[PDB]
Amino acid sequence: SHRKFSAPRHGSLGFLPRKRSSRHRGKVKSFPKDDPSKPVHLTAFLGYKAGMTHIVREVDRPGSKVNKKEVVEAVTIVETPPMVVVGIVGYVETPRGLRTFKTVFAEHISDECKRRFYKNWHKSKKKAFTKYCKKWQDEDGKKQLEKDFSSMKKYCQVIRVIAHTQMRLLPLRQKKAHLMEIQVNGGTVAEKLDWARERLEQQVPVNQVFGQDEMIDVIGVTKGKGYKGVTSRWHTKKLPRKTHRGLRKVACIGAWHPARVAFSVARAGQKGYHHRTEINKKIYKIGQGYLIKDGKLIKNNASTDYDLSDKSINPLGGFVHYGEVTNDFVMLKGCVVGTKKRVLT
Amino acid sequence: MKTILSNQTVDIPENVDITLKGRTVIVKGPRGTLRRDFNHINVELSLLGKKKKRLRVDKWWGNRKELATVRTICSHVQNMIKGVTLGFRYKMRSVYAHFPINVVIQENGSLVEIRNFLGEKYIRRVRMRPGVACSVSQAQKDELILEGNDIELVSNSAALIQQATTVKNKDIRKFLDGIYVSEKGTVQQAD
Amino acid sequence: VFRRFVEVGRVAYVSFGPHAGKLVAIVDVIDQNRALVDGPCTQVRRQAMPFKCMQLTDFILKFPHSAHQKYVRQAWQKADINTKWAATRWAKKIEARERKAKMTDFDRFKVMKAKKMRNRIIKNEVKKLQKAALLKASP
Amino acid sequence: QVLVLDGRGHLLGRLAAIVAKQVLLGRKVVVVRCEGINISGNFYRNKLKYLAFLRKRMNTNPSRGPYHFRAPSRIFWRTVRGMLPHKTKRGQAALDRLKVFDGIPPPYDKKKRMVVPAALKVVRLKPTRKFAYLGRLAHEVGWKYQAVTATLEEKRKEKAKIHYRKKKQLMRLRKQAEKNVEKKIDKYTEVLKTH
RNA sequence: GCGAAGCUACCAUCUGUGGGAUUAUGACUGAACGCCUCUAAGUCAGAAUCCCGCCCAGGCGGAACGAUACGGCAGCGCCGCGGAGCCUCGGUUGGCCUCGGAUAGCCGGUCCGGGGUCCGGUGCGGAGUGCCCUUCGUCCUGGGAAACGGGGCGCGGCCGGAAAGGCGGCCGCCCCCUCGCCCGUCACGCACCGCACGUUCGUGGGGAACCUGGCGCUAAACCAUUCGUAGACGACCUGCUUC
RNA sequence: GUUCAUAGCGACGUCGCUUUUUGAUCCUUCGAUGUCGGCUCUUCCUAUCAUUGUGAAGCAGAAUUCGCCAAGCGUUGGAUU
RNA sequence: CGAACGCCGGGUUAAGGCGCCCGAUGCCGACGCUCAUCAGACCCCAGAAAAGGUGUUGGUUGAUAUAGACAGCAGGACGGU
Ligand SMILES: [Mg+2]
Ligand SMILES: [Mg+2]
Ligand SMILES: [Mg+2]
Ligand SMILES: [Mg+2]
Ligand SMILES: [Mg+2]
Ligand SMILES: [Mg+2]
Ligand SMILES: [Mg+2]
Ligand SMILES: [Mg+2]
Ligand SMILES: [Mg+2]
Ligand SMILES: [Mg+2]
Ligand SMILES: [Mg+2]
Ligand SMILES: [Mg+2]
Ligand SMILES: [Mg+2]
Ligand SMILES: [Mg+2]
Ligand SMILES: [Mg+2]
Repeated sequence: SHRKFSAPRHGSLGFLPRKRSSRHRGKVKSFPKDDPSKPVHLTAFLGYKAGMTHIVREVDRPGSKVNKKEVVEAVTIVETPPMVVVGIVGYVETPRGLRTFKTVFAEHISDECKRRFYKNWHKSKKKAFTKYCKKWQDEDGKKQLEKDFSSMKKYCQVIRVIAHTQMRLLPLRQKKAHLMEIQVNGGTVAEKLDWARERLEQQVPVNQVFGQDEMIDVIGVTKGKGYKGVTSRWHTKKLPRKTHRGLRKVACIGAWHPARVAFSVARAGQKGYHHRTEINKKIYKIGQGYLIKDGKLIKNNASTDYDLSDKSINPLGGFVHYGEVTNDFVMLKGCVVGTKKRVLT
Repeated sequence: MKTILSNQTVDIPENVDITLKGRTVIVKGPRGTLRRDFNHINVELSLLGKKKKRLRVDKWWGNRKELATVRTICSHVQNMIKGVTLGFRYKMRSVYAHFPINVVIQENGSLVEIRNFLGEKYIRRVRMRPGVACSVSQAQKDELILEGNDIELVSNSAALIQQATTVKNKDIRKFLDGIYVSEKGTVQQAD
Repeated sequence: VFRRFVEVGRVAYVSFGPHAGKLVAIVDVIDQNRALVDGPCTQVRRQAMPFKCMQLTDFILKFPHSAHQKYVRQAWQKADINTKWAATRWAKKIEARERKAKMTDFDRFKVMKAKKMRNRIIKNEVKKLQKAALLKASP
Repeated sequence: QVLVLDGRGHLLGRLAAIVAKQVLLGRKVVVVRCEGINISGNFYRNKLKYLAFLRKRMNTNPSRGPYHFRAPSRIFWRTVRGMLPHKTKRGQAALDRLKVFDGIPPPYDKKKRMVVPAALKVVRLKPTRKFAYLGRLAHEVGWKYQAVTATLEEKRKEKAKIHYRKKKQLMRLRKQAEKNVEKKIDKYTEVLKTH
């Protein structure tokens, strides 16, 4: 016993149940805490991981060797078209947590959301949300429609907003939306609720919420690889050439008398397609897309303060395995969780 | 061994008005009001005398251990009477070697801010109890004045200063240095 | 606080045991935990009793520490302990309780008719009282 | 029927030995305000002991091990588990009668709440001995809803005072109806047989 | 020999995060023990520890919301019904609530919730008690208390309760009652001839069949196929309008 | 140990603990439990080598050493067998 | 440790026990000692001593205190020298 060359342990016992997740639009496990001071603002978005480019950067960091010089970095591009706000959900602080009090949707819900609810759009007769639209219309049905908002002011303590990405402004094949919930961190519950009622069915921009060099965390779902073996999953060490029955195994799974394989023993868990939240990735840039014909069609993107050139968003020949950016892109630092064409948050 | 009652005599001066609503003693005098919670001991506090103000502390059975408290209660009442007719004042002279200690008090006597303590560039900011104030003693070399009504909250505030100034990882027999309490006096001095 | 003390010359009620429901007069404390008691008036033999066995009262007496039976009786007959007790409300609360314990079947019937009619007179008169309460005080 | 017990200052075990017996017999007991249940002993020994319970897990998989609950309603439910024959269909139906709620649900706001005098801190401890609160213990170890309870419990206590002050008004009405008479004829019977 | 896409290297690059109770310790106040004390009650500072965040997985755990089956008969929700046979049984008045104290708390009460005041007390403005209560039905039949009525197929409005609420509270009209109670005259009702499971919750629960009125609803999954952000097989993400 | 019994050691004596050496015993296994070492990997113990926070010196600073809450994290690269 | 056995009904008990598992202390039982940041908890029986504690709670053999001591506060220590 007492291994005689003690080592740090392979893999993560914190990231242990390495399961392919039951969603790959990565949900938010914990939003930031709301706060009575600061004005009403959202906290979350969606994107689609387009590709990656370099950035040559002037660096002002006093006290480093890097200062006043020029640095090449690895930099991703996340296309974030504008969200459409649809719904409003209330949450009650109980001794079991946040109980979903009720939901209030808007009326003229776009068909990309109605394509979210079904499974076969071609088979179905589109009949979701017909008699709910009637609740807005019926004028004696209004009184118990806005009695919701009276309760929603009163008992609901956290209000989260349902919104989806538009799909008709993307190069993606799917043409289905992704619904979300976005907690609003405003002041009192009334102005959180009234700002939300003020801006239902509106194309909420990306740039209104985020800001440049706000250091911002990415939740996304990793690449998918499938049921791969131990030394490629856990990065344990290859057995040598001479070993019968192979090289990529683990030599000792347990001791004798704990007569049970422990849950720490490095074993072939499925690599990738898990859920991750990478923290602290600085936004560099947010750039708009393709204004109307005053200037007859401006591209003028990646046109920074030292170039002044007609350059595109996408590389010459387009991003590999994405397509073509024609929306507001959030240009992030470093390698970001997920494949190309993966929905981020 | 279950001795019968032992008692204490607390005579009260005319400066104050005392009032107990249970075992919650309210003492209200010239330097403000004060009240401390004696509500955890099983000791009967009653008062007697028209304007002559005699306060008896009483415990009937108890132990050697339980008859010990009946004087601590008697002595903590005492210091409120000093602390409400007079107040407490702590004089803290700042002992130092070569390296000069500069002290200001930040905002209205709450925060105490210590700079250039023994070449620590670390700003040493210690905040004070609710109900106590700080001052620097004028016409006097680097001695500090803290005043209040309660001997806990005053001396807690003095203690938070003299332990934030501690010479670490060096010999304490050299470096005898920091802010240190000198004299435990009253606000209305020597009276 | 502690309005009544155990005392040489305090009459004391008895709660549990052989000598229940009667009064003793505490002569003196034996030791901490029982005390010599004696009720000449209550026909209780001069003997000891534990402190948790008894039950303090609100009367006192004036007889000497460690006195004999006749000298308690002279304190007893002047004070009229037997008459002055029974017109107190905790003496009432015993007596009205022994009525309840000694009810018969016919007496629960006469209560039940008088428990109905007495409650119903109040029940409509409370309605009539709150009628005049809510009608006048709504202006 | 429904032994809606309070939780103000019972001791854990002394209440537990009474509930376990009274739930093996069929009487449904619902223990409410489970946060304020005391434990006799030190404030430090108990969070020393219950922490020492948290080490008690299974090496090879802690998922299949001693499920350490943290909420004080569940601390008491697992205490009653120890006192029943839980692995038999004699106790397995018994725990399904015992329901426990840390804090007070809306059906049991308003039904009157019994109190075991035999299991109280007032009776069962020499008062100089120290004591610890199971709600205090549970927030300090894991459970995160002490603040959320404290909001809701003030919400009903404020709501309770406005009612008792209003009900005490009602009781003043009937004793003014007492003082009005033509009832002593009926009260001759009532006084001679237990007023 | 160079080689795209694809997988990859600490051999490329990026990211790796704070709070609460405290131990060891140092004190503050202060008896024991006139003085002294970090401790006996009271308190304060305190960490790679411990616990929770943050992060991963989500229970024989739970919410909120969507839409819910035409075509020809059909099928489907509710709302009010009587009939009907089958099962899983457990119960035999309900209680619609101050907080909290213990070396203590309760009630009534001008003045400015408090001060003052007053009764209660081994708790009687009592959960050893309080309430619907023992009421078998009804007729004759007189006196109290009673003028509110009192039930309901009634309908309509309103707010009151979100911690697991559908439970509660008020009036307006709507047909009748003054027997909706107590004391008392009066006489019948099966009076089944000594005897067992009688009395209630209960017009319980679940299930499939059927007449009968009144209103509304006219879908969605899975496969097949296509994709391949995913794949051992499954699973999943996706396309599929008659443009 | 300049002086200093006890900061650091401690003769003569004595009281314990431990199961990583061994010894002693033969209770289990002879119709078999595959009995050295290395390699690979996991968890745990604390009687703590370094780290976090402290206490003490014959601790001025420097380096050290003596104890404390303490297993969270570490304890390598090779020639010879 | 009780106790030695055909099949059973009633009664009573032994060793043992009577918070809850689990039949019985749901007795207004008794006089007490002890608080543990490693409690303690019943014959063989399943974890430990020498040493020590101004933690208490007893007990013995002593000395000083009503020609007022132990403590504190107050004071003095001068003279040939
Ligand atoms: Mg480890
Ligand atoms: Mg969460
Ligand atoms: Mg694959
Ligand atoms: Mg080979
Ligand atoms: Mg040094
Ligand atoms: Mg090549
Ligand atoms: Mg390549
Ligand atoms: Mg300490
Ligand atoms: Mg957790
Ligand atoms: Mg052998
Ligand atoms: Mg053998
Ligand atoms: Mg042998
Ligand atoms: Mg024998
Ligand atoms: Mg039993
Ligand atoms: Mg001793």
